[PDB]
This record gives sequence, C-alpha cells and structure tokens, in this order.
Amino acid sequence: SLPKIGIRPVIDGRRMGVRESLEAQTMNMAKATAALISEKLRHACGAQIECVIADTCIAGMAESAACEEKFSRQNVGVTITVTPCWCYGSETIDMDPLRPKAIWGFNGTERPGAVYLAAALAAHSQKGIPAFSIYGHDVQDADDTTIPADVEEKLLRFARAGLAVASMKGKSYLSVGGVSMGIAGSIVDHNFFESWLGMKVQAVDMTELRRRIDQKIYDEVELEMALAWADKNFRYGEDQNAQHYKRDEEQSRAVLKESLLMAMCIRDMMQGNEKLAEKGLVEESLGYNAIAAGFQGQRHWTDQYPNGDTAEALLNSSFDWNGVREPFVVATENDSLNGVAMLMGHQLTGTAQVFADVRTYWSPDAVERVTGQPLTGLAEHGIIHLINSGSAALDGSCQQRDEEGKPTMKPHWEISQKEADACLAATEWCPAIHEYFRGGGYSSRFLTEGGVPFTMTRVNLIKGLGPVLQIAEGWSVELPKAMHDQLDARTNSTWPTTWFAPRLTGKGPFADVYSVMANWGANHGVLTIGHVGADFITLAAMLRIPVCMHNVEEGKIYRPSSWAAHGMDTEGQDYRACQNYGPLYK
Amino acid sequence: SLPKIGIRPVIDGRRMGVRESLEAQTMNMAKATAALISEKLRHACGAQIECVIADTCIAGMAESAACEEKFSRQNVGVTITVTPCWCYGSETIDMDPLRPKAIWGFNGTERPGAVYLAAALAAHSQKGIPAFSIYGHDVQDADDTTIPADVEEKLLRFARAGLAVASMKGKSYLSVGGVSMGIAGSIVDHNFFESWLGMKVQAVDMTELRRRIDQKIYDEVELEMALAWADKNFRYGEDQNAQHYKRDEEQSRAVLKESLLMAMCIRDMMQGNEKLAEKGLVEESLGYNAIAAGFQGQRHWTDQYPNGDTAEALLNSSFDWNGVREPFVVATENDSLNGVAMLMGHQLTGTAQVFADVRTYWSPDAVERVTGQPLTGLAEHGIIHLINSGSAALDGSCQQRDEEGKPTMKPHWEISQKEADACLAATEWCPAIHEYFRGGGYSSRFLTEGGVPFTMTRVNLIKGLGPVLQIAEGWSVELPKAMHDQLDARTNSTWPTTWFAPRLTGKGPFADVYSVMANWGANHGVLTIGHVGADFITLAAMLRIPVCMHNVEEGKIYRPSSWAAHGMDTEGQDYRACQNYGPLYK
Amino acid sequence: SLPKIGIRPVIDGRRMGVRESLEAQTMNMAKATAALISEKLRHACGAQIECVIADTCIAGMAESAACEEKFSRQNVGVTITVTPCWCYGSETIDMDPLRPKAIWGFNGTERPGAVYLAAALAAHSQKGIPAFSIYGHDVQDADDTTIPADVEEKLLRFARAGLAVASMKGKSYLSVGGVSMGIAGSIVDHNFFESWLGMKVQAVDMTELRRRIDQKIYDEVELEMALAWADKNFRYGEDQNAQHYKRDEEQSRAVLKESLLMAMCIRDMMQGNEKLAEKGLVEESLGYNAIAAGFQGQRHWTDQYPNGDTAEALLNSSFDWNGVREPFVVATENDSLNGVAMLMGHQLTGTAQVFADVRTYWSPDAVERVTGQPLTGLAEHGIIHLINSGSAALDGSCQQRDEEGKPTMKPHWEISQKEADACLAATEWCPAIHEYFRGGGYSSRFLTEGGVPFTMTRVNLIKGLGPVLQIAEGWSVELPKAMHDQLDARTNSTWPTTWFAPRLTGKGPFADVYSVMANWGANHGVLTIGHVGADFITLAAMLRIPVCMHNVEEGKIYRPSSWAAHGMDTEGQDYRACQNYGPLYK
Ligand SMILES: [Mn+2]
Ligand SMILES: [Mn+2]
Ligand SMILES: [Mn+2]
Repeated sequence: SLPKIGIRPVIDGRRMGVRESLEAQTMNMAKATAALISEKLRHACGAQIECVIADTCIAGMAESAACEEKFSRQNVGVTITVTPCWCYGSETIDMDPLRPKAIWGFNGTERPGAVYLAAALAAHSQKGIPAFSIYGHDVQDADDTTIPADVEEKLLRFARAGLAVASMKGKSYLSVGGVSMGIAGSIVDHNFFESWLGMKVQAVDMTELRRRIDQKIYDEVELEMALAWADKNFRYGEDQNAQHYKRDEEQSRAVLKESLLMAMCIRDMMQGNEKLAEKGLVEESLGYNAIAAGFQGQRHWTDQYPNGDTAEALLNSSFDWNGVREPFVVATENDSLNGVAMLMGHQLTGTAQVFADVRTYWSPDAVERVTGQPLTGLAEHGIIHLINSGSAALDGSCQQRDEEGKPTMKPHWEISQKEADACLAATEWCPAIHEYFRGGGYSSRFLTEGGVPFTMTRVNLIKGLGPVLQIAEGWSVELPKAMHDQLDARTNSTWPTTWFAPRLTGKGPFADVYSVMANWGANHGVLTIGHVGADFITLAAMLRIPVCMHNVEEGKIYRPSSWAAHGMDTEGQDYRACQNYGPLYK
Repeated sequence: SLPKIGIRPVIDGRRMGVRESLEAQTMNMAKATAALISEKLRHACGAQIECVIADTCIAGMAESAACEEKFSRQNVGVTITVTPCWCYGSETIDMDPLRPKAIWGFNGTERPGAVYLAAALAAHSQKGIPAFSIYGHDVQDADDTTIPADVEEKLLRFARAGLAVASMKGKSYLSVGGVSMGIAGSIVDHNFFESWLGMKVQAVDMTELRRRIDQKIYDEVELEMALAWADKNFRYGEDQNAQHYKRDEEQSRAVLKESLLMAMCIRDMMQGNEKLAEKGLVEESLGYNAIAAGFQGQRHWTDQYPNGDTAEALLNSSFDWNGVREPFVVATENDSLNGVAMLMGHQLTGTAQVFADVRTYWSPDAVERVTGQPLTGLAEHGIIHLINSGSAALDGSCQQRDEEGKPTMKPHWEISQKEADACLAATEWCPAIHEYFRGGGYSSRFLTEGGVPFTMTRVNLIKGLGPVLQIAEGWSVELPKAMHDQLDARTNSTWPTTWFAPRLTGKGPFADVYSVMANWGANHGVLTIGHVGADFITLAAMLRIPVCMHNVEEGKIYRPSSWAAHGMDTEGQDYRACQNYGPLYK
Repeated sequence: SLPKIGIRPVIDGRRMGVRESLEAQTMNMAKATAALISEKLRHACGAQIECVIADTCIAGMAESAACEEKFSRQNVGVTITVTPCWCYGSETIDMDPLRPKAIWGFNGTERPGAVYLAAALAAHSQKGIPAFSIYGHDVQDADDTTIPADVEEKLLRFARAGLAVASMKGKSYLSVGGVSMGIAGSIVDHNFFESWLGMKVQAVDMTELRRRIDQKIYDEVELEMALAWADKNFRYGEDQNAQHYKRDEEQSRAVLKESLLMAMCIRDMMQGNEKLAEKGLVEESLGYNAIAAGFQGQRHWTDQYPNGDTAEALLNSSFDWNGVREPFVVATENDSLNGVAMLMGHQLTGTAQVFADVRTYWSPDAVERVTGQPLTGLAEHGIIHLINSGSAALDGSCQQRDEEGKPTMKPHWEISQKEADACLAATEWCPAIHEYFRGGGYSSRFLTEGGVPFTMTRVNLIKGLGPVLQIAEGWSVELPKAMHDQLDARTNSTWPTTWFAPRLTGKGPFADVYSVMANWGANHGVLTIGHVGADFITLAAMLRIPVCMHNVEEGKIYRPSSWAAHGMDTEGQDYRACQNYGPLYK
C-alpha cells in the first residue's frame, strides 16, 4: 500500500465576507499542487502518486483535526500546506513529527500567504518540528494561477525526498549472510535501520540460500525460461583462468544454472512468490517484505559455490528474462551501508544503481608515466577508477539513450524492449578467477559510455556521531582505447569499469581529485545517474543525517527552515541541527 | 473516530503440520482477548470498544507488515500480541514507538507461549520499545479455553490505560484566560502537552467568553430551558454576605442567567454546536476540538462578572438540564495540571472528577482542642479537609448508590435520572462572597458521604526533571455533626466539602497523615472514585511520567518489563527508566 | 600467555631506621599474598597462577614507576597492593584505569595499615579509578604472619574475578551463524563485546562449517576414534518421532557421524588445529582465537542438516573421546548474551556451564492440580523447569562427587575418568523430533540430581541503559518419580531437565517463585554450580554492568570503594557507579 501526499489548504477563519472571499483560491491552490506533483512525478515502483486533500480548508484546530483523521485512514506519509492569505499560525500547522512537511505561501500583497508562511514556520521551529519553506522569488498577481520555476522546483524536490522517506518506513533489509571479509558495512547495524530509516532488518544465513536450490524451493519452469533467455542473450568473454583451473562446457553451465537460481531465490526471499504456495511450499512463499538486501558471498559462499555476480548484476539491472521491471537493490559483499545509498538513490530517481569499488586514483603525473599519454579534457585534473568485483547493473553501460540521443540511464517505465537487449549486447560475461572464487562464477563486464553526469554517494557510521553521508557529483570519461586497455589490463579486466571525474570546487576535499578519493569513507560507493546531490542533500536533512562531504552548489541547498537558525554556515548548521533533532523514528 | 485495540495473534512459522496444529488455538485466543475487552470495558464517552484482529496469524515480517497496514487505516492506538506457542521473536513484534503494547503468552507446557513472551520482551527492551507482560500464574491445559483471573486483571488494566493514552492523543486543552493568582498550574506549559500527552493548547482570552454572551452567540432556546430546569430543582443556601452587598432577586437572576450562559458558551467552545451554524455563526460553530479545559476566573473576570463556580460544577457533573451526559473536564482557576489529573482519572474510570483545594490538615490533637471530642475510627490518625473554591461535580455528593446500595459515583451510563436528581437534591446553591467575587455567583455546596474510597492525584512540573505524579489512595469520612459543624464554620461553609483520610504505610510521606499533606506538591488536588492508584501507575509508565508519591501496594504496580531491568526498587527503576525513554511523542 | 597478578608491597618513604624496620614485614606480607593466591586458586584452564611482585617496596613515584614497566613486561591484568604501615597515598597508587585493583591494609596498631588504606582509596575515588579494599575486622599483633579468614575471602574473591576480566581481554567470540529465530541475544552487538569486555567478534556464516565437512577439513583419524568412542559409550533412548519420519540405521549412522564432526569442526574453528596444517590446510589451521562461541542452528541449518544438539552438548562438557579437558563455551541458538554469562561462569569456577531454556514456572497450585500431589521441602514454594532444547553439558548430571560423596560439578582437573563415564552413563541419546529439526540429531537427555546448589545468571542489553546482569542463587530439586514423569511428558521428554528453585528474600523479584521467572529478562539462562552470586556481583562491578536482579545477601556484596560514595542503597549505588565509570575499554 503506497504512501500518499496530503495537501492541507489553510485559510483566514474570519467571516463577514473575508473567508468566503478566499475559499476558492485556497482550495484551488490545493488542487493545483496535487495536479503538479501527480503528473510531474512518479513513485520509484512506477505507480501514480495519489495526493489527498482535506475536505474543507483549515483555519483552526477542529478543521485541522478532521484532516488528520482523513489522512491517517489514507496512509499519507508527507504533507504540503498551501495558502494565499494570513491564517492563525500554531492553530493550523501540522504537528505530527514523523512526516516530512512543507509550507507553500503565495507570494503576493493582495494575497499575503508569504506572511503566514514565515509565522507558521516559526511555530514549527519553536515546537521542534522542522518544516520546509516554499517561497516564490517574484510577487505574483492575485488573479494568476501559474506556478513559477523556483516554486515548482522546490515543490517537486520536496515531494521527491518525502516519498523516499515514507517508502522505506516499515520495510525490511534482508541480510543474506553477514560479515564479508571484515568489511565495516557488512556489520549490519539494526539500530541504525530502525531508528533512522524506520526499517526492520531480517538476517538469513546463506545455508538458507543453499537449501532453496537443493530442495527445489524455486519455480522450475522459470529456470528453463531463464536459461533459454541466458543462451540467446549472453555474449561470453575471454576466460582468464589458469589452464588446469578452467571449467569444461558441462561444468560451465551447472555454474550458470546455479548463478541464475541464486538470482531467482534471492528475489523470492525479498518480495515473495505465490507460485511456491501453489507448489505447496506455503511457508517460503510470503518473503521478508524487503526493499533492499545484501549477499555476503566471500569468503564462505564463494569458497565452494559460484559467486553471486551474475545474480547481483541481474537483480540490480532494470530487466531480465521476464521482461522489463523495477530494479532490485542488492548489495555485493553484504554492504548494508552501500545498500542504504542505493536504496535512497533508487527511491529518489527510479533508476538502477551502480554498486562500485573505489579502486584506483590515477594522478595526471602517473598516467603520463605508464601510458605515455596525457589525461585530457574532463580527466585533465586526475581520474578515479570505479570497478566492482564482478557485478553491476547492466543499465550502467548507458546504451539507453535520452530524447536528445545521448547515453543515459532511466526509470523502468521509460525503457523499451530494444534498449534492454542493447544493454546486454554491451555486456560480456567472463568466468570468475578460481583462486578467489573457487566455486566459480561469471562477471558482467561492460564499459560505461563517456560524458555522463553521475552522483557518487556513500553512507558511513561513525561511532560517537552516527551516520553521515558523502556526495561527489561528477562525470564519466571515455579514455583513448590505447590508454584504457592498459589501465584496464593493469587492474581487473574481467570486471565492469567506469572512469569517473568529479566536479572540483578548489576547496577542502574537492581542492584536487586526490583528496576526493582520500576523503572517501569506504572502499565502496554507489553511482546514481544524473547530478542529484541537491536531492540527496534534502533527503539527508529529512533523516537528520548530516553531510560530511559534498561538492553541491550552496544555492542549491534545500533544508527545513529550522536549519537556518542553527547558523549561516551550511556545514556547521547541519551538525548542530542533526544533533538537535536526532533520528526521526526513536 | 474513537481509538481501537489491535490484536496480534502470533505463531510458529514452520509447517509440516506444526503451524496447522496451532492456527486454531492462536486465532481463538485473539478473539477471546478482544471479546473480554469488548465485554468488560467501555470508552470514557460510553461507546463500545471495537477490536481489530489481524487477518492471519503472524509468524514473520511479511504477515507482521500486513497487520500494520490493516491497523493504520483502522485508527488502532493500542496493541496486544497473543500466542500459545514459541515464535520468531524480533520478526514478530509490534515495532511502533507511540503505541502502548502488551504481549500475552499462554502458560502451557504442550503450548510454551510464555517462552516466546520472554524472548519477545527481551527483544523490545534491546530495541528501546517497551511492552507489557501478561503471564498467568498457573499452568493451563492445552485444551483450556478459559482466561485466568490474574490474566484478566492485567489485560484490562493495560487496555483501560492504553485507551486513555490514545484518547488524549491529538485533542486540545482549552485554556480560557491565562494565569490565575500566580498559580503555577495556570502557566500552561505548551511543550508538556505536546511532548507528553500528544495534545495541543488553544488559548482564548476571556473577552471572547464575554463576547459570546454580549453578541448572543449561543443557542438561545437552550438558555430558557436551562433557567426553567434550575428553578424547578435548585435549592438555595443562606446569603452569608454582608447586608450592603446582598442582592435583590432581579440582580440574582442576572448572575444565574450569566452563570448558566458560561456553562453553555464554554461547552460550545470546547466541542462545538451545530445550532450556531444554523443561526449563521459558522466560525463559532466548530469548536476547538478540546477534551479538557480550564477557566481562569480570578482576578480579572471575578472583579466585575459572575464567577465560574456554577458553570464549572455543572460542566464537570454527569447531568444538566439536558439530562445525564458524559461529564466534562473543566479546571477551576485554569489549573491545567489539575486539568490533566482530572482528564487522566476520567479516561481511566468514565466517571466525574472532583476538583479540590487541599485546604487544612486537622491533627488529632488539633481536633480535640477545638471540638472537645476526639477523631475516631477511619479519622484515627488525622483528617485532611478537601474543599474547592465554590465548584465541584455534583456526583461528588455520592448520593448515587451502587448494586449493594452504598455511596458512590458511577460511569454516566449507569446513572439513572432518578439518581441525577438526588445529587441535585443534596446540593444547596449559595451566593458568592462579594469581597472575593465582586461580580457574585452561586456555589454548589454538598457534603460527601463517609466511608467512600477515593484516590487523590495531582500532576506537577519540576524544572530539570519534568512531569511527576502524586497519588494517595484513601477514604472519605463522616464526622459527627457537632464536630463537622465547628470545622466547617472556621473554613468556608458555602463551599463543597469532603473529609479525607489517606491510607498509611508507615513509611515516607505515608508515615502519618501530616506528611501526606506536607508532601503534596500543590494547593490543589483531584479526587477520583475508588482505589485506582494501580491504573494511574500503569498509565503513568505508559506516558513516562515518574511517580513520586504513592501508597499503592507493591504487588499491584504494573509497568513495562523494561522497567524491571532498571532495578529491583520500584521507585528507583521508575525514575531511571522514565529518564531513559523520555516523553512519548517528541 | 595467561594474565598474571601483580603484588605491590608499599612502605613508609622515610629512612633513618623506621623504613628499614618494615621492609622485612612489608614484603613477607606480599609473598604471603602470592602464596595464598597460587595455592588455593587456579586458572580456569587449569594452569597455576603466576604472581609477580615488585622488585623493591614502593614508597614514592620513582619506585612505583619502575614497578609498572616491570608489570607491563609480565602481563599482569590485576594488582593487589599491600602494606602494614602509613605510606604516601597519591604517590603510591596503581594509576592504570583498565586493571582491577585492590588494596590490603594490615589491621595493626603499631603497624597502621588501616590508615593507609583509607587515604589510598580516597585518592583512587578522587582520581576516577576505583579499587577494592581489604580490611580485617579484628586487630592483629605486628609479629603475626597468619592471614585471617575474612581477609582470605576478600583476597580470593577479588583475584578470582580480576582473572576473569584479565583472561577475556583481547580474546574473540565466534559467531557461527547470525540471528536465530528472531532472538535478541543472537543479534550479536560487536560494540558490547569491545567496550565492556575488550573482546572481538568474528562472524562466520554456517556455510563455512558445511565446507569443512564436505571437503574433509578435519582430522579423519580422530573421526574414527570419535565414532568408536560413540559406539562404545553411547546409550540410546527410544525414537518418539512419527513412523514415516523415523530414520533407519544407515541414516542414523550418518546423522551421528555429522553431529560428531560438527563438534570437531567447531572446536577447530575456535582454537586452531595443527593436524590440519600438516595435512596442508594451513589457513584453516589457525582458527579465530575464541574463548566463547555461538552456533545458530535453527532455522536454516536444522531444516536441512543435523542439529548441534550433540556437538554443543559434547563441547560444553568436561570430557570427550580424547578424555577430560577444560570445557568449551558454545551457546546454542547463537545466544551470545547467554554465552557471556557462560564465559563469566566458567572463568570464575573452572566448571562446565549448563545452558537452559527457562521453560515453565510450576506454581504449587499447578503441580497439585495435575499430579494430584503437592510440592514439598525446597520445592515447597514453587519450581522452575530449566530445560535446554536438546543439548547441555553432560557434567550437569551431577554424577560427579565431592569429598563427602555428595552430587556436584568439579573443575576439569578434579574429574576422574571414572567420573566422566559416570556422567555419560546417566545420559541417553534421543533422536531429534523431525518437524522442528528436519535434518536429524541426538539430544543429550539427563536428569540433574536434586539438593545441589546452583546459580542462574543472564546478561541482557537495554537500549538507553546498556548491559545488565541477572542473578538468582538456588538449588536443584528431586521430585517423586511419579510427579517428574507427569511433568516431563507434557513438556519435552527427549530433552535434559533441571528442576530449579530460587531462594526467596520476600522482596521484589524474590518475593515468591512466580516473580523470579516473571522478571527474568530472557527465554534463556545459565547454571553455574554452587552459590557464586557473590562472585558475579564482584565481576559485574569490575565490568561496570549494573546488577538489576539478585538474591545475594548484602553481607557478601563486594565492590570497589567508590561505590559506597554513590549511596548507601546497594542498588542505587550500582547504577550510579556504572553510569559514572561506564565500560572499562572505550
Ligand atoms: Mn570490494
Ligand atoms: Mn484554589
Ligand atoms: Mn531456546
């Protein structure tokens, strides 16, 4: 049952003509705002956002409380309060501390909603319930129905981030296994998930994965459909293994089968499968109500059974053998923390999220030193090498194209069947190397097209301080083939690659590309299509996660009004305010 | 809408006949629970309590999730989880912080439900979401359908209290005027109502009340119905005023009219009146969505107009000219902290609450000196005089008799109109003394019957500590008329009276009657009928208000299990645990 | 390298003869202490305790600085300062915050040790580093070298506990699996182990155990030995499974084989096995450096592979197919918190530890109702069924016997091989009930001999409060054969049983037997032989873990001096002391 947005039309309660004068414009402003969001935006799942409107305009507590009754029955997880006139501050505001809120005041003189806004905001900050401000840059006339650029931008950025918050609430992270090679992020912090995101964590031991394959706790016909799809579509790459370690044709397909079964069995665990009920396996059918998940893999799975690379790549992809669909969020090396970043990215943009190891920083001096060539253009100042250990969403090739014909990544509802297969055609599946993946496996190798805007994000936990976010907006570069193959042969050529250059501000961590990587707080990161830092920043305020690091333009910063009271400085305000309000849910 | 109780039947997840073998009993047990609550309990307003059972038994996150969706659209604000078997702990618990919750495990051996209870509870306190334990004293045979008596007490005590938490949530306290005569409780701490109770505060200047009377903003037909009704029933008391400050009948009619108007205009303010819409006054029709109020009175109102003595009495009573109805909660002198006690007591009992000033402690030495005869029986160790400034719930006369035919106060739905008139028959209406109340008034004078159990409660705000709760289970007593008459003349004989004897423990404040007076945290207190200390204590723990003074036996103290982990000592664990979890809402 | 005990003799600084008088006495008293300790105490593993003395006698900063670097060199985890004279306080105290320290002032008149003790403690508590205080009631003459009874208890109790804290520092807890059946204790909290105990947690997925048994990563020679032993010594009980679920003998051989192979494999993982390195399995030969360990089992392993009933039971015993050894600590269901109470139990007593489900409380009324008979003697007031879900240290049969020939448990170095076979011939190996344990297994069933004194303990984590300790001293009982069989039948007759009865104080949780269970913090607990509540209380205090529940007479309560400054109440002092000082390690 999807969350909804609740519009609260708010009004001057005084009569003898004043209320009746204002009613129509007020409710129409409400309607306007439903209209704007519902057409402009979608859930990440794909569905149409349903906005709920109060039965009458609110001018005080009786009317205000009817709305709450109407909203609770209707699962509203966000609200916007809209008005063109002055109304009675604290009597009319929304006091539920759990939901993100925003106040839109019509910037006018004849209709001075802007005035009420600043007062209703001051009530919010005084009662410890922060709210966002929507304030038009230019005074409009009282007979105008248009919505300016700025207002619409905020209205939408707000709603984009509010629907993310409410979508996580009440849902599960599924931890298939636990700690992978002492990686911090795989030490799943149930209190972080419960207190900040409002999630439950379900832990499942990887023998549960094994059990499902063996005891035939999957859809047997789907396996054949999957394999059929696998055969027609999968272009294989070079085996790189030592000769005595190679696998014959029959062994190679048993690996492949298992790999596919793992993908299937994980999905069955995350979201359930009615077919297993029919098949009689009634217990296993319900799933763990999980919108994100991790798979440990190394060391203990991959030292005997096939690595999860295929399964991870297919589940993070927008498409598979059953057609196009909304991508899953499955973290490799069970990196619950990178999964959070993915899950936010997913819910903010509706697109596939590229899991990525932050492998190498290529210094301009260093690249001249081994390729003989110069880093040129976007890579002038240095390059960074994003390359996961055998898995990534296939959407990352960027064979998807926009309307202007440039390479990009897109929502699942915007994706035609031809673009699905085009992305497969960019993908060669190289066997895993047996010293590390003794059970075998297949990598998904691709190269992300150059010149794509990307947002590198990461969430870390810092003892004594809590969770923090890191952001680095940038671009993928496309190096000369001569240079590329030699840095690729240099690293791990079996694996998917992305060349990333980050926007520099010449300040602090973004002074030079070196320090960007040097101030990263983990070996992993998530790549989200686009420049979305401004949207990420707003979500981190809503969760009261401060941002230790970002290159987003100061003008673009959008947070609850309460934050500005915590200081003029954009960074300093964030730590005090986050400390103040603390986690949302407990 | 009214709040509902969610019942969560929880079950072992495994099949092969295991879940099957239990579904029946586990479902039957939720139904038995909802039935009992629904039969033996009512809302404070007299409505039937609905209960919502989960669609399926719960064994994991997915079923648990669907219970939540069901519960959210159904306005449930209390849960009880029931099981007769072991289940999967943290997967199956209710996670919402803002709801009171309980767990009831079947004390069986074939059915080891208490073994899940113990694990679930440990889960709760590890995850900072405390919950109540319901464990039956005696092992029960698997086929037994009956609910033990000790289990019934706990279930009901929990429901009774939980409903009160959920009833206050989102309602208003209407403060009519500001501070009265420097009384701390008249400084309305808006944050306390928000954070602790989940209510809001509406402030109305008393000029508004004047305005309604001036501009005839009230159902005019009602007024002559009121006035008619009083003329038929109101006894009158001697004018203890001076000769020059006495009033001719014409003047007296003016105050009584006004005294009865205030009752109606305050009531109309608190909840609203559709008649006012019908007469064109659509703004005033609505009300402030208020379940409690307070009226300032002195000095600024009582120095010109008639005091609220009469209004307050009738409003807090369980009947008026329109017959027997659920009482209101209006605080004399705008004592919002006496308001809260009144509110809490009323929600726990359904009955009317007696506002009292805590006027005199009469020593046994002191009584013998002024009357020549000693206090005897229940008054053996001292008496405390409880007498409010002119007002009190007429039901406080205790003219009502119960099933065994002895003095009491019943929930309004067990009040026959015949009894209603007996409480009016024992009340004499006496004029206000002019020097204090210049605008005059009438004061409901009655004498409470002896031997009636009472609990006396107060809430107080201690800066740097928060809200605290005082409780004192005791008896009202009858004194010999000669004795009573002397002590009434010294104090105020136009004012209603109750002679209170607190039950002693011989320890702390309850070592003697003097100490009970001397520790009481304010000049005002509240009388709830019967011995309801246990219910208050439970309610207090649900709201995380520590209890600082009580004479309830140690076995009766019922609180979440987490409390026990903060220490064996019932006073020590309470402060520490209350310090830990803090106010419920923010 | 085990920790050592550092003994500090301290002396009056001043020379000119007086110092020189005391030097002989001062260190003769320190050598007595080192002799007393190493005579009456041994390490839990069996080794003799090594007491390092300071090279000189300490009288100022200079000598005390030498003594530390010597003490750092020798691995002392505990210090005991002794003296028979005045010395210079702030100059002579051990200042290392991590080591648990005690000070032993001699009670003489010519030799004023008492005075030094108070000034030293005062300096300690003023400098934030609590220490214990040893003081004899009765005064002794300076020529007397014998050490009195009461000083002996305080020295032994201190060193016994300080060694516990010392032995756990830097060691690891091995988590074989993740969360078991949503049990809080099996959500291993890494930061608890680290901060409070100075331990690490190593997480291994249960698939790694699979690999070791499938790829023969074990000693195959021992395996045959084990099977041989198993055939010779194992008695079997009857199969209580359904017929269609009964295993034939070919299957029962494999199930047994793997159960035993689990034992061996889990051991290897904990401490290393060098036979493996010879065998070319060098990486698996090191192990994880573990002094406790949890095994998850349900649900994921037990739904396809044989359970750990047998393995757990054999590892936690004081003997196996290689004869008598220091028992291991393996927690069933990966309940790490029960593991911690086992670890503590073990370190303090050197015995085996019994892991229990706190399954049923049998009120007198209940036992009369069902058996027709009444409980009697120690069982007079109630009885609590302690029964683990398949596995328990076989020592728990209490077939081992003491000097007088009374039932008991002994540390592994006082257990005759004849005794171990006694313990084993009390057992019968019942096959696992198929529907809970699909994979099979063998549940070690015995009946604990009555009259034995026992201590039940538990550790819980409370959000906002941190860890806490539960203690209940009592005895096991022996009921009439007829009564036992009625009670056992309906419960779980294939599983090991212990009838426990807690000493009642009349107060709080120990007012009666119902309360004991009712306030118990989890489904699980640990049985440690005898009445060692006094020991756990002392170890808790060194560990800064409040004691929320205990029935130890307060005469025996022994904690650091600083505690006394936090109040007279033996409970309030504790919570305040623990919140002040908090975890030893970060
Ligand atoms: Mn990696
Ligand atoms: Mn008063
Ligand atoms: Mn158990």
